[PDB]
Amino acid sequence: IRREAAQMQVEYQETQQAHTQAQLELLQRKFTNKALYSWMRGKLSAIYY
Amino acid sequence: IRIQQRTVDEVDADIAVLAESRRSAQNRLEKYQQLYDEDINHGEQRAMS
Repeated sequence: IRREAAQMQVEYQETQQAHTQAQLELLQRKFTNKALYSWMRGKLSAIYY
Repeated sequence: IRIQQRTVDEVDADIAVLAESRRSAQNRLEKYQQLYDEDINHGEQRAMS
């Protein structure tokens, strides 16, 4: 029974790893992602200059 | 919840281990009590006389 609980803990850790994968992917498919920010301040910096 | 449920089952199994331990201890209690009460049996008393 203790072995079963330890095995479930391994599955719990694997689930947490996949959760952070989804968080990072959602951050990249965001509308206000890194690419959008990079081009906006790039355009505005040239205008400001 | 599933992991914590297994923890409850583990201490239930530990109660079963304790029950088996008590069964052996009780048997020793009855065996030695019967020996103590009987003391010197008829064969031993016959030899002494």
